Amino acid sequence: VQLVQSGAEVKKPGASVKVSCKASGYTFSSYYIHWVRQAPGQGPEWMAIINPGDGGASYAQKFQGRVTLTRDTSTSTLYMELSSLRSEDTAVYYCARAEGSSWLGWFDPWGQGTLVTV
Amino acid sequence: VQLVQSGAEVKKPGASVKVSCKASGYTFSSYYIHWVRQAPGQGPEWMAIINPGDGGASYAQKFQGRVTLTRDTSTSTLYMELSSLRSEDTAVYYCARAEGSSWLGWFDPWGQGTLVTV
Amino acid sequence: VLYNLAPFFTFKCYGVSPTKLNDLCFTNVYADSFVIRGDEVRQIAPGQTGNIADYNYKLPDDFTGCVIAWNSNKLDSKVSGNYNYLYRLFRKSNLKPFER
Amino acid sequence: SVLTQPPSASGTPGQRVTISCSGSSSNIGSNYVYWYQQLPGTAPKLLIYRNNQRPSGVPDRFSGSRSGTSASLAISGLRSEDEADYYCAAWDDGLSGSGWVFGGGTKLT
Amino acid sequence: SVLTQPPSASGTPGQRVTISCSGSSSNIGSNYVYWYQQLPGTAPKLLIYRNNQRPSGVPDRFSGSRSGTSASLAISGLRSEDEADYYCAAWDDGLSGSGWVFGGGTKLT
Repeated sequence: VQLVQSGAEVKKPGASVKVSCKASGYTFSSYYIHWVRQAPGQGPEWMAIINPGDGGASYAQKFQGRVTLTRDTSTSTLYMELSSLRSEDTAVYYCARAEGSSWLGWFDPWGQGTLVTV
Repeated sequence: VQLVQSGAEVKKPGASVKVSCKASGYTFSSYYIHWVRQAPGQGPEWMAIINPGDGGASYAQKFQGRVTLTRDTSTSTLYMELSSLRSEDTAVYYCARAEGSSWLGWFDPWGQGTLVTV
Repeated sequence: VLYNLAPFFTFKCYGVSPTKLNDLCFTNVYADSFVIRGDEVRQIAPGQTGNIADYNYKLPDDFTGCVIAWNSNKLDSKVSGNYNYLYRLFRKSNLKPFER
Repeated sequence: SVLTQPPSASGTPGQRVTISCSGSSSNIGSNYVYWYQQLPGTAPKLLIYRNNQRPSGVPDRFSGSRSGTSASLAISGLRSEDEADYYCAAWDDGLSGSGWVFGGGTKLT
Repeated sequence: SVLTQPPSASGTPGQRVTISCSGSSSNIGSNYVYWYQQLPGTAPKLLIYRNNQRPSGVPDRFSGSRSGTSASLAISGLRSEDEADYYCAAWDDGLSGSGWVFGGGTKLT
């Protein structure tokens, strides 16, 4: 019933980054996951939703078309690809855990986050 | 002291078509602006009357709500954004000038018109 | 019993008044259940056309009655994008009021 | 209302014919009428005000008048250059809409 | 809205201070209000559910409510471990976009 992240380091500007986080416990297809990024000195922003099973996706307005999502239940990983990395995109990424079967829900405890810098 | 139109071409039906003409010459706040549509082989139909400044608008029965117009003073542009195009919406648009602070009277000269087909 | 939710936004009522709702006796109420976006909810009004209205539903100019509606998107919309809703937009021509 | 117009106006070079718009009540007898001529390939041009005077200046060979619920324009000295389409415009003030309604369509031959 | 929040909220032990997130229509007035607590150096955590009772378990020193377009929370008994920051989460439903808008930042000593 716990979630873990992966490791990351400094990437070159004008490239793409990939984040994967693992979860264990409840049924993978019976829950929902928010994707959030927290910048230092500013509040967090939510961009992407996860739909396990069919792997459905929905993003925000300012971050759509540059963002790639891959979801599977056998591997139980979320391949979260961000493109066109700049110096303003230095933030800690988190994959949340919603109430389940609805975007309108409450937040379970998160993992440890993934930090990327440009 | 004249009005010229903008260039356009054929568009897909059931879409939005942007149409505009410039305005220059005399003072702007005290002269109403008429737009009128004319179909080939038939008589023209009156489209809209616009008050500059506050941008007051009024529309006919056959075009109430299904067409959207915008106006401005400093840039001096006059936009419509046509939607829901039929085969009936293939005609030539004209932008005009009126007496000033009155929508009754003779019509000042029109432009060269814009042809729209589906 | 229906005066309990805020998202009722179609209180504009043409044939009668919403204050005159439970005031006079009515013969035969005509209810049609469907879903229209608020982008063209002003096209629902009598004497008006549009595209979704121009192709599927029509209303009389003497609109004897009026509509109450709240936010459908909250009621139904999956996280992957509600593609389950289907419509038709490419018929031959328009239609007269009260046909299908 | 609808502003019925004859489909065409016959003529020969060097003579006088009348072209008329017949309208309903409170459309021609209420407000004034406007005559318009559409030359081929050109933008339309104003030719008359309310039919008592000339707007800027035209020779007086063209004369406009009203009769009851109709308006008429008598033209003389016909030329092959003036073969065009004639239109009439009026403020309708009808039920459910009061736009600048126009006539039908006529052709000068 | 943008969930305007005061930049800092100082206090003393044995004192209760009320801190609030102020919004606007269609974000705080209709939609629910959230309060979350972030500790320095650890994972983001949750502070409160819907503002009626404790989320899972806490003494009743932490309580709050909402009024108009604002949501207020009263914190009493300031300790050394209480030094952290807080965030506000609410459904936006803004014009052409419905992203989960958060607040700014607060300071507690």
